[PDB]
Amino acid sequence: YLEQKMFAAMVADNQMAMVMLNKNLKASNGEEELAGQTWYWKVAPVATTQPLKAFDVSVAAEKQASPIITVRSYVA
Amino acid sequence: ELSQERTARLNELQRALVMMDSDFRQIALRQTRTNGESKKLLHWADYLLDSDNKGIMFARLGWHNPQQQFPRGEVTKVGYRIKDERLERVWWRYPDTPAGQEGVVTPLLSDVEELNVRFYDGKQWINEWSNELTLPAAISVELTLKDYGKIARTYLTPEG
Amino acid sequence: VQLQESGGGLVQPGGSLRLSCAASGFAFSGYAMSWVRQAPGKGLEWVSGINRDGSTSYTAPVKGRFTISRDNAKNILYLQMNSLRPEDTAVYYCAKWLGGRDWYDRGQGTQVTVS
Ligand SMILES: [Cl-]
Repeated sequence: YLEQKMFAAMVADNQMAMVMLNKNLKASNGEEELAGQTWYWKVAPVATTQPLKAFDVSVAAEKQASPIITVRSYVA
Repeated sequence: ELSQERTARLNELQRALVMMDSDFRQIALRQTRTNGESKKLLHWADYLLDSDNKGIMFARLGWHNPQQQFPRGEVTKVGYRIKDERLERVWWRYPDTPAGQEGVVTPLLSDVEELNVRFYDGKQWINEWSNELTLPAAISVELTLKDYGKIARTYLTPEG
Repeated sequence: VQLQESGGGLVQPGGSLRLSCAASGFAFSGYAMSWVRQAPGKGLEWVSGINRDGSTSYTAPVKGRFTISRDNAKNILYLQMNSLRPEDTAVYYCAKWLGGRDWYDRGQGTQVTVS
């Protein structure tokens, strides 16, 4: 079963890197083809308790389903 | 029984990916030479390093060298290719000389058909990298496995 | 062993000699192959190389004098050495080729001598 765990983590890492390429940091969502399967991801800004930035990258195996991994990342 | 094989397959993929992480995350800002018949930061072309398809080669910055001991980090040349449907890492330990040197070819991942790499300039993913002066903002290494198909991994480059 | 060399020995200066390399245990025809030598008092040095398609490459001090070739039927790499000088006296190794002047999976080698 841990195929899903590994591949979802890989997609999460890829999207975390893509949001790091940019500042506006809006709540986006999309799809990524990996390991012969479709993965549905969402990046969601997380307000912090201080000035000078956070976001959650989550990935799911199905379209409207609950994510199998969610990772928080800090920037700025 | 087959499940042990597939569990091992995922471990094999992780060994490969973590090896790629240690190179592509530690890309050195140094131009390397292809001593055949020129000089770039990132080398990327068909049949490079005698690959069956695409081949990549670049400079790497190593810090935790077990053999040698320079605190500031040793710069060495590294590369990737496909040979006999295996992803193979090629490593050059010593500097470039008209004598030549013994390359260290290490197979990382079995049953890999194709190697493909795309470069992110800052706004868009492109197929080549002609800029020899500066690195691309991001690099996406895509491996086409016989069993799992296309798997891709993105790497952010340090700037300089 | 994957690469075993044959046809070494002593020859009078100006003589000819044909080194051979028995390939085994891998898809020889799809590999770029090379010859590498170690003269006494020097490190290992790249001599010549042949691509999978047939294209060849030579070092200046042996060009138009040595000739690299391959037989994909029997999986054998050859090195026709002509006009052999004393400076060529070295241990000649057969190896897989990375392009440029870099090699890997080096064979055991054969001694070629002249003075
Ligand atoms: Cl390291």
